[PDB]
Amino acid sequence: ASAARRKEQELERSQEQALREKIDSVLLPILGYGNYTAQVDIQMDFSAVEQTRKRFDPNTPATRSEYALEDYNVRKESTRNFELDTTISHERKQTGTVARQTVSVAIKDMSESEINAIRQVLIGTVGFDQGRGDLLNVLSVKFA
Amino acid sequence: ASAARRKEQELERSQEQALREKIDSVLLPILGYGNYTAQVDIQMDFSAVEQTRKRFDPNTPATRSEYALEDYNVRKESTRNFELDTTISHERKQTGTVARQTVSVAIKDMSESEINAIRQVLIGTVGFDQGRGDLLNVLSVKFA
Amino acid sequence: ASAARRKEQELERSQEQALREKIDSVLLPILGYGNYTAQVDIQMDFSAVEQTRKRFDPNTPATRSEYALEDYNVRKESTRNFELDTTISHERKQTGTVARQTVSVAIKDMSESEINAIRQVLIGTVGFDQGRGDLLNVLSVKFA
Amino acid sequence: ASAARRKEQELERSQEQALREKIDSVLLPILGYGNYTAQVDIQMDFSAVEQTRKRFDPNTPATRSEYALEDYNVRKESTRNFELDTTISHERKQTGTVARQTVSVAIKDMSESEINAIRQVLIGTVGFDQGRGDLLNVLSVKFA
Amino acid sequence: ASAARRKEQELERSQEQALREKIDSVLLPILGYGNYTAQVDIQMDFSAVEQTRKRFDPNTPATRSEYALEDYNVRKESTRNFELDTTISHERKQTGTVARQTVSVAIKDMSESEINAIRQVLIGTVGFDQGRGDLLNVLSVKFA
Amino acid sequence: ASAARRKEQELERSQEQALREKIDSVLLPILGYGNYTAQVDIQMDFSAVEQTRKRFDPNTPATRSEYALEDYNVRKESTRNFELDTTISHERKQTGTVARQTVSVAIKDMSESEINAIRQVLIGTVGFDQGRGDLLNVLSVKFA
Repeated sequence: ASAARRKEQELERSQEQALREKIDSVLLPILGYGNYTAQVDIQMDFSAVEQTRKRFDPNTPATRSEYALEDYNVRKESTRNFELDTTISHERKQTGTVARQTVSVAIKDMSESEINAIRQVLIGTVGFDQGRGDLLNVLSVKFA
Repeated sequence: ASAARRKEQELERSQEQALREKIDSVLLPILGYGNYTAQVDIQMDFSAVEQTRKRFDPNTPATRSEYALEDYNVRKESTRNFELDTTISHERKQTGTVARQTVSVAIKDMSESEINAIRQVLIGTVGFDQGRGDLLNVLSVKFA
Repeated sequence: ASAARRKEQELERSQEQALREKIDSVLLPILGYGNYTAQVDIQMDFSAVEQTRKRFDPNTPATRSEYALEDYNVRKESTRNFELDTTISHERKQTGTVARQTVSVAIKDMSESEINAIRQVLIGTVGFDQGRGDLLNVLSVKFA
Repeated sequence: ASAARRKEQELERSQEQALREKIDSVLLPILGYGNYTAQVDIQMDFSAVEQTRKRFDPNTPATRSEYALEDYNVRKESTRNFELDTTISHERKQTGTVARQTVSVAIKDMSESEINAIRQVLIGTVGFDQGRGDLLNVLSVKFA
Repeated sequence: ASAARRKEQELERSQEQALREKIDSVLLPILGYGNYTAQVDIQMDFSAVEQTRKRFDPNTPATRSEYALEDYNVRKESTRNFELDTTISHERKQTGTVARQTVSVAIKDMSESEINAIRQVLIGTVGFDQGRGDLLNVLSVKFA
Repeated sequence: ASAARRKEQELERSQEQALREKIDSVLLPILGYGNYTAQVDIQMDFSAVEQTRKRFDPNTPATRSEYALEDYNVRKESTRNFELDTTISHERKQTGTVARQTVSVAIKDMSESEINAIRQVLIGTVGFDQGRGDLLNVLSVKFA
């Protein structure tokens, strides 16, 4: 029960560790050893979702049987059968999708252009996405 | 029964410990050894939620059988059958989701800008989220 | 029967002990050894709640079969069948949720600002929440 | 039968003992050894309560089948079926809840402010609650 | 359960490693050792989708049986049967499709034409596709 | 499950390797050793598609039985049966079809005619096809 849950926790940590390497592999040759520091956080969910969809197309009907009666003298009778396009889809979702991610970078003292360029580099280095509400902050402060 | 519950408690502590490392890895090189102190708290729940949804689309009907009678002289009769889009979803929730989290940081004596910058760094260092009603306080006081 | 109940009691004590460490880890470097004292209390419940909800959506009906008769000369007849969205939820609550918590801190002799700042630090150190009717008091008295 | 009941008695005593330590851990460094005395009492109950609730929502009805007849010439007929939201809850109460608690403190000879402050400290030290009709008295008398 | 999931994670890393070789095999002979740095990220999904389609062609009907009655004096009666073209398709999707990919390249200090040419080379070196919302950034910054 | 999927990945790499030989076998004797560099990418899918078609020919009917009645005095009655051409097709698709492919070639420094001729040679050397949205870029840049 709770034995497996702890394992899940460890997995999250692993993800963070991976990120903590990648940012280390890019900022080190450009900024320098001891002139920067950063940390990351990854939050995920472990739900279990299944979906079954069964759709129809009402705009394309096909007739199979038809009966009509038009007895004037005004008796009018009609009986028709139809066949429709059916689509069935069954989907199972993954377990462990990343929900949110936060990255913070502090640089020892910079102009606006340099910070913007470093942020642009980190955009591809990390993979920031605005759809998931991700967070990425880069700034320069005085060390001590 | 109660033997497993205690384990859950330990898990919470582990989470706090993790945070107590991350804040230590960022504030130490910028502020300095012995010039800061902080503690965290994490509160979670261990419920068990299952959901089953079965939705329909009323705006897209598809006809299958149709019978009509229009006997004037004004007898009018109609009988129709319909087919609708059906969606079935089954979801199971996780056990151990984080509900609230509190972070407090005290700095030995600072200007407003420095405190704001440190708070901004901690925002990404911890992962503060306003949706869950999280709490983060950073301030400077005189030590003794 | 009563053998397990005693165990529950011990668990509560453990919680208090944890708090008695955290307040010790924050107030000690700022106030000093022998200049403060504090105690905490945690009260919980051990009920067992299960819930089953079965909800409907009346504003979105979907028709399945329809029969109508409009014989003028004013005979009017109608018979319709409907399909509705059904949601089923099954929830099981935890055992051992914290209900109330009280914290009291006495400081050896202070200005209002210092007490307010210490209270603000303790807010994040402990995790005071007004929703549960929690209690936190910090004051300064003359020792002997 | 009566063998277990005695055990329950012992449990109550344990509770009192715990309180007799906590008040000892707070009043001793501020008041001094031999300048105070206190005793506590805890009264509980050992009932066994089970509850089963089955609630409905009358303000949100959902129609399933409907038949109508409107034969003028004024024959009016209607027959409708409804579906309602159902909630089922099953609860089991704890055994050993604290009902009332009394605390009495006597201090060797004090001003009103000092007594008020000591009472405020004891409020958080013990956890006095007015909902349960708890009792807490602190006063100063001449010893002999 | 969770044992296989971790394997999936490793697979993603492998993909990135492959890319980290290819960019190394192209930029090295043109730019030079120690004058560039780059990192990549690949995000995928592990769903399980099955589809079943059953289509009809209403514009091409074929008659099988036909009955007609044209009794003048105006009794008109008709009854026809039809045969239609039926197409049945069953599809199963893959597991592990690439969703998004980010590439970032920094070059030590360049004119616009050189950067454009390097980007064009990397377009074929990596396989950037705008349909999936892929990201590729190449820029020049001052190293330190 | 995931053990076979990895194998699929390896297969893709093999394809690329093959291409990396063919371009090496053509450009080397014409351009020269160390005056060019190139890389390729191949993306495929591993779906599983089955199709069943059942077609009719409505323009060529064949009569089998016929009954007619032409009682004047104007009773007219007809009843005919038909036989139609039926075609049944069952198809199973391959697994591992190439979807897209990208080729990039950089030549050390050229006139437009030479680049056009090299592109024309590579067209047959690789097999560029515009139907699949393939990509082939050849350009000349200054090396370093």
